[PDB]
Amino acid sequence: GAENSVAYSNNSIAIPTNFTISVTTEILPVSMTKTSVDCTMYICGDSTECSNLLLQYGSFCTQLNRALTGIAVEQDKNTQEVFAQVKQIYKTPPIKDFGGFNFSQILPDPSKPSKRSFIEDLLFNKVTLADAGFIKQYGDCLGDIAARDLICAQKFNGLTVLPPLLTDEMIAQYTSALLAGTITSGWTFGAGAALQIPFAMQMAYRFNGIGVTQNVLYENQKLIANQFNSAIGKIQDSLSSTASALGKLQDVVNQNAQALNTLVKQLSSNFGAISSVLNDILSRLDPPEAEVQIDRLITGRLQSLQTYVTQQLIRAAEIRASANLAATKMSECVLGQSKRVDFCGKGYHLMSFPQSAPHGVVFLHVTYVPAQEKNFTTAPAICHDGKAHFPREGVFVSNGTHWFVTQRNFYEPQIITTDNTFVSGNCDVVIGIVNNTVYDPL
Amino acid sequence: GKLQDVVNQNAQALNTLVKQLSSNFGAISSVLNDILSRLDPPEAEVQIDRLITGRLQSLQTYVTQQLIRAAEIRASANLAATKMSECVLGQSKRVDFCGKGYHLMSFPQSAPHGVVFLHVTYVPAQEKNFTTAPAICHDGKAHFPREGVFVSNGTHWFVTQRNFYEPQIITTDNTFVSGNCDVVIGIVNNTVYDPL
Amino acid sequence: FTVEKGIYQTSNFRVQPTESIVRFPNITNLCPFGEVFNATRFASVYAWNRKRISNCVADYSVLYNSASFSTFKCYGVSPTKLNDLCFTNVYADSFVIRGDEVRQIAPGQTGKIADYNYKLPDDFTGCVIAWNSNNLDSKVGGNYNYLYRLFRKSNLKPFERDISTEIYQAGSTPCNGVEGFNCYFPLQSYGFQPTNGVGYQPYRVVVLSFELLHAPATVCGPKKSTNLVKNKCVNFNFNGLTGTGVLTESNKKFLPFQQFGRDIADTTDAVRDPQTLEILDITPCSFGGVSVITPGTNTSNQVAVLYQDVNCTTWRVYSTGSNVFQTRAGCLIGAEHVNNSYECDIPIGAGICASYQTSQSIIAYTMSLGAENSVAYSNNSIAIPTNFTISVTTEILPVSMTKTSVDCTMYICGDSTE
Amino acid sequence: GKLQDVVNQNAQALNTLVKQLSSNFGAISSVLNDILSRLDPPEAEVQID
Ligand SMILES: *[C@@H]1O[C@H](CO)[C@@H](O[C@@H]2O[C@H](CO)[C@@H](O)[C@H](O)[C@H]2NC(C)=O)[C@H](O)[C@H]1NC(C)=O
Ligand SMILES: *[C@@H]1O[C@H](CO)[C@@H](O[C@@H]2O[C@H](CO)[C@@H](O)[C@H](O)[C@H]2NC(C)=O)[C@H](O)[C@H]1NC(C)=O
Ligand SMILES: *[C@@H]1O[C@H](CO)[C@@H](O[C@@H]2O[C@H](CO)[C@@H](O)[C@H](O)[C@H]2NC(C)=O)[C@H](O)[C@H]1NC(C)=O
Ligand SMILES: *[C@@H]1O[C@H](CO)[C@@H](O[C@@H]2O[C@H](CO)[C@@H](O)[C@H](O)[C@H]2NC(C)=O)[C@H](O)[C@H]1NC(C)=O
Ligand SMILES: *[C@@H]1O[C@H](CO)[C@@H](O[C@@H]2O[C@H](CO)[C@@H](O)[C@H](O)[C@H]2NC(C)=O)[C@H](O)[C@H]1NC(C)=O
Ligand SMILES: *[C@@H]1O[C@H](CO)[C@@H](O[C@@H]2O[C@H](CO)[C@@H](O)[C@H](O)[C@H]2NC(C)=O)[C@H](O)[C@H]1NC(C)=O
Ligand SMILES: CCCCC/C=C\C/C=C/CCCCCCCC(=O)O
Ligand SMILES: *[C@@H]1O[C@H](CO)[C@@H](O)[C@H](O)[C@H]1NC(C)=O
Ligand SMILES: *[C@@H]1O[C@H](CO)[C@@H](O)[C@H](O)[C@H]1NC(C)=O
Ligand SMILES: *[C@@H]1O[C@H](CO)[C@@H](O)[C@H](O)[C@H]1NC(C)=O
Ligand SMILES: *[C@@H]1O[C@H](CO)[C@@H](O)[C@H](O)[C@H]1NC(C)=O
Ligand SMILES: *[C@@H]1O[C@H](CO)[C@@H](O)[C@H](O)[C@H]1NC(C)=O
Ligand SMILES: *[C@@H]1O[C@H](CO)[C@@H](O)[C@H](O)[C@H]1NC(C)=O
Ligand SMILES: *[C@@H]1O[C@H](CO)[C@@H](O)[C@H](O)[C@H]1NC(C)=O
Ligand SMILES: *[C@@H]1O[C@H](CO)[C@@H](O)[C@H](O)[C@H]1NC(C)=O
Ligand SMILES: *[C@@H]1O[C@H](CO)[C@@H](O)[C@H](O)[C@H]1NC(C)=O
Ligand SMILES: *[C@@H]1O[C@H](CO)[C@@H](O)[C@H](O)[C@H]1NC(C)=O
Ligand SMILES: *[C@@H]1O[C@H](CO)[C@@H](O)[C@H](O)[C@H]1NC(C)=O
Repeated sequence: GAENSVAYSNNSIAIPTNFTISVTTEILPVSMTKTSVDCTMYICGDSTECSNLLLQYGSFCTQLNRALTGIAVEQDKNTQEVFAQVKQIYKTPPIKDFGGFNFSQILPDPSKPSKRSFIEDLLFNKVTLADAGFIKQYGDCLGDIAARDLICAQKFNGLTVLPPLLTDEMIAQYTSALLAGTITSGWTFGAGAALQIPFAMQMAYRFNGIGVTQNVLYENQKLIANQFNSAIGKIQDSLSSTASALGKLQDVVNQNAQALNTLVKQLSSNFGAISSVLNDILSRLDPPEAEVQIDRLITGRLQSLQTYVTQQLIRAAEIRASANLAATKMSECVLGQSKRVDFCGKGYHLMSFPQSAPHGVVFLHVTYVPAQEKNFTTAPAICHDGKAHFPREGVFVSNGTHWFVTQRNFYEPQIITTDNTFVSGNCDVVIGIVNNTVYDPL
Repeated sequence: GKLQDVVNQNAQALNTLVKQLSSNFGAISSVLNDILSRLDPPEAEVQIDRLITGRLQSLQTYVTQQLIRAAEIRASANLAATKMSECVLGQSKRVDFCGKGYHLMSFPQSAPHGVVFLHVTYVPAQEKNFTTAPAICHDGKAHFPREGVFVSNGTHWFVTQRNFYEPQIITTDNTFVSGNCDVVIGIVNNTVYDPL
Repeated sequence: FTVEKGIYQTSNFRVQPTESIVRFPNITNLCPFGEVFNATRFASVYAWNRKRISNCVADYSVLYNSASFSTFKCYGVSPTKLNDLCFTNVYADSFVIRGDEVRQIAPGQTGKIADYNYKLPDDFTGCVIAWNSNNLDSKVGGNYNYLYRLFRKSNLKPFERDISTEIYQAGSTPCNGVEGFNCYFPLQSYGFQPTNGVGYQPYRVVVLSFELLHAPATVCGPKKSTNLVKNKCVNFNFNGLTGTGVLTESNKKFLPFQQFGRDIADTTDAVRDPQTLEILDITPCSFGGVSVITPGTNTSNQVAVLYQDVNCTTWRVYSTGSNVFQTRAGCLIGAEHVNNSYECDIPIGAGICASYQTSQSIIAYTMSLGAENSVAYSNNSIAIPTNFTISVTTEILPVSMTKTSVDCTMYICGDSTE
Repeated sequence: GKLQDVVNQNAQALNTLVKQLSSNFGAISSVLNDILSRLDPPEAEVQID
């Protein structure tokens, strides 16, 4: 990183005079492809004798089907925990009078057949799935034999992919409900009932939550709305530019596809047998020896399945941890406001917006970042009549001739008064106290 | 059920493991005694090495599954410890971490292979529609609430705490002045009482 | 005997074959067993003969009426499958050896024959046939026309022939191709006599070398060809390669030397029909997944079946019946479609859930996401609570799981010292 | 110790892995060279697989 130094001193403080509203994108996996394996078709494809030999392994199989079923269930639980945290479906009002804040690029547009936002459409257009549909009829792979499609080769070997319980439309509807709740009711819909509030005023609260007096927002409301709209436009331009931004989600798709393709390739292995092809053994050897070679192939292919399932269980644990993190963020950033540093983006967190994505969630984190800082000379306290006056909430600064007190995160100098400071003890103990005067209102 | 499943899973794994003893793994028989009682060592040893390999693989599978479940339980236990620390020992501002609502306090209870938290939360029950304004102009000055909102019942303006309707008269000790009324959008006219 | 409420993933859908089809090259010639097994003169083992056998039918049933083999041994393939098989090329290696040397005609063997006159590959596919010839290859005064090599500088390679007759230098001194001390002739002969002991009697050995299931066949078994049936799951046999599958037309331009195609997993993709030089694709019949949706067996014995990747808007289903409808998860049979949404009970997938309602039947429906409502948002209206409730919720978390310990010896080798 | 155990565990795993080379796994010998030096390929290959 770049090397720099900070001008530290015992009587100098840097205070921001301006700020920027930034929007960051955090991408998290939530689910991964649900799989199901028919041990008989994979190991003993269309062979009754092999299946009959295989039946004494019924337990190794049923424990593999249980593990994969458990994974598929946990993928649906993960999705439900991330997106289904609101009991009711909220809808936006017909009038978008949000104080100048433009949400048209994140709220659903009713004119498309699936009520997704434009940014969500971009997300679906950057990550490319493998199945592209959960129906693949026998005639559709019967006539594509000229074509080496991977899905057909999987399905002929007992390897299938189950559809998710929650479709992209249902997830989009949940994210729409979450946006309408956060925008029209702030955090109140998370705790209990959705309590309507003007958007600008909730932003006044969000500013108070980060130590910035609400009058700053109202005075700069036009600037804040313009910075937000520009940040959203920049997010749109970024997602529209490249594709690797969502690599974290694409890798999940790729890993699952790779595992299945790898599994299919393992069928070419002999595992010590004279041939990997069951039919060549059966067509050349009589049962007493075909059975010796075949038990070996059954063992090898069962080990391959065991390896696959183990890898899927480990990845499922990885996805679950990511999904739990995503649910935590949904709860503590979208439904509330986070004081946890860098949990919901860099800066002082204001609010977040969920967007759905294939096998994942994208959070748009709106944060307050100090933009232009200044060097002021400061003091921890001022002596007046021998009394030591301290700020209740803020710091003392001087422009070189006059002492003022101001809010910590935004330069807003105030005259030193008895209603801003408090007295405790006297000036002769505290180190670095300076002399000034404190005005007493009539 | 979430706790019962753990018990069931462990019982199932052991029962499954026992059932695997009936498998031949390619051997002429799963029973060591039938091999030894029928075959002389040079061939009993060939069949037996095969059974040893198969049963060792079964154990390897069991242990791997237990390690994965143990990671699952550890993650749950770490979450439980986090809740114990930040809900029972303290008070949580983290939304929906310790139940739905605004968290007040929590109580631990033990359970077989687990912990049960009773989360006591504050939930708003009866809401009302008030007309509001971000600020009020008085003598040209813009007055803002320090902690709360401005509401009106239609004839009089009051200021009240955010999570519970408790209307107060607008005074100089409840609001603060910054700038003037001509910049802030939605400001309304009223009066601010100055205590003697 | 009890199945809990839910959806279970069961065995895929499976078509059974309807008929078997046997296809072989349209050759009617019989293999020249008489010219091999009944020959006036066999070659010597040092100069063994190699006859090519092609374009014929190998029955070997004819041999039963006259020949009686002392040994028969197939490496590679089983002796009972040879009728159900055909070969890519066949070579018959024919020679006479001494009886005690028959054991040496095998992979892995050593001796004056295995090393000096007839070595086999350790990757040998084929059959070793031997029988005694004491009443043909031996005379009174003995038969000295059968020669073997006794001295060689090194062992042979498999199927290597070394007919040379140069003088073998046993000693340190060159011999300039003359007979003398430490300079022996490498060729020696057998004295086969009708009064000689069994191990010193002549044996006639024929080695049949053949590469199976990998190239065009010309030497086929007595199996009947059948007519060809397309687009049906059948049990096929193409040049000895057996299997189950659907045979369809293909566009794979095989080269004249290619007989079979394969996938990466090494299974057969296509074959060239030996009767009509066309290429047929082999697509396994069984395909797709079947899920079973059921209330517990203590409630009802009615089930619904979801057929994944079939369409229903000659179906590949076990039973149509009534109540058949297409979902994006597959074709669901046995569940009545109800327009009303409910909370999900038995998940089906793709937004579809099922439940057992009331007269009683299984229903399928699109799941509800929660009640739909709207918020009265405006720029000057706020909702503020006037009352509150204290609620208590229960959150249950696992902390530990049963501690286990396994004695590998008792589990694997229970009460067995060995 | 919490950090030392990580180092120890990784070292232990590798050392354990090396020790597994002494196992026969049902073969006549764990040493590839002793099989190859005593058995011809058709049987050395059965033991070696
Ligand atoms: C704080 O920064 C913003 C921009 O970061 C300033 O707004 C810009 O002001 C210049 C000069 O008036 C304009 O030309 C730009 O178009 C403004 N940008 C936007 C987005 O409005 C703002 O004036 C700064 N405030 C202070 C007090 O320095
Ligand atoms: C919000 O921003 C958009 C551009 O990001 C403004 O323009 C609209 O864009 C959408 C989609 O690109 C179009 O369907 C609309 O017709 C556009 N509107 C106009 C007037 O051109 C949009 O106007 C902004 N919203 C507001 C309230 O100004
Ligand atoms: C701040 O003001 C106090 C009071 O005027 C100063 O204290 C005086 O210091 C001088 C010199 O050190 C003494 O002679 C006086 O007797 C002190 N008066 C009292 C009341 O203590 C103090 O020095 C001033 N400090 C600064 C930094 O200006
Ligand atoms: C709030 O009160 C101020 C002051 O009485 C109003 O400002 C006056 O508006 C009228 C008409 O717009 C002007 O003719 C006066 O000159 C204004 N006076 C001053 C001092 O600015 C303001 O319009 C009132 N607003 C509302 C909503 O009642
Ligand atoms: C194949 O021929 C080569 C060449 O004649 C043989 O190798 C020779 O073996 C003699 C043995 O005394 C050596 O003295 C020569 O130096 C070798 N020459 C070379 C080029 O290797 C080889 O042994 C023959 N192989 C067989 C199986 O007979
Ligand atoms: C707030 O709600 C509680 C109950 O949710 C109200 O208490 C009930 O009041 C009625 C009428 O007086 C009694 O009949 C019930 O027995 C009370 N319930 C309990 C648990 O005490 C309470 O009066 C409400 N307060 C307001 C201001 O509306
Ligand atoms: C003359 C060319 C023959 C080529 C045949 C090639 C491959 C098929 C082999 C068929 C059997 C060889 C004869 C042995 C029959 C068994 C006789 C018996 O056990 O009683
Ligand atoms: C504050 O002072 C230091 C050194 O005196 C200087 O490097 C720094 O740039 C100053 N800050 C600003 C905002 O100019
Ligand atoms: C400090 O601020 C006061 C208040 O406006 C001003 O009068 C004074 O000139 C300023 N001094 C400097 C050095 O900026
Ligand atoms: C602050 O630092 C300067 C220089 O290091 C020193 O001269 C001055 O006395 C210090 N003041 C205090 C209050 O420490
Ligand atoms: C608030 O007003 C809206 C529409 O004006 C109404 O639907 C809602 O019920 C009102 N709130 C209450 C608590 O009555
Ligand atoms: C608003 O509250 C005041 C204070 O009690 C009351 O005098 C007035 O009548 C109320 N108006 C309405 C419309 O409720
Ligand atoms: C509030 O909204 C109403 C209707 O949309 C409009 O007439 C009124 O002028 C708006 N007021 C402000 C301050 O935006
Ligand atoms: C082999 O010879 C015997 C007797 O000469 C004869 O009966 C038999 O048919 C012959 N075999 C064949 C295949 O011609
Ligand atoms: C018989 O063989 C010839 C090849 O010479 C082939 O054309 C013909 O189709 C075969 N018979 C049948 C019934 O296929
Ligand atoms: C099944 O239903 C019967 C009622 O006929 C009930 O007694 C039994 O406990 C139930 N068992 C399960 C596992 O649901
Ligand atoms: C096949 O199913 C799809 C839905 O998966 C449907 O849109 C299509 O129309 C169906 N095919 C026919 C011929 O109806
Ligand atoms: C469901 O609604 C569709 C049209 O909305 C109608 O055609 C169909 O008959 C309805 N079915 C039932 C069972 O009400």
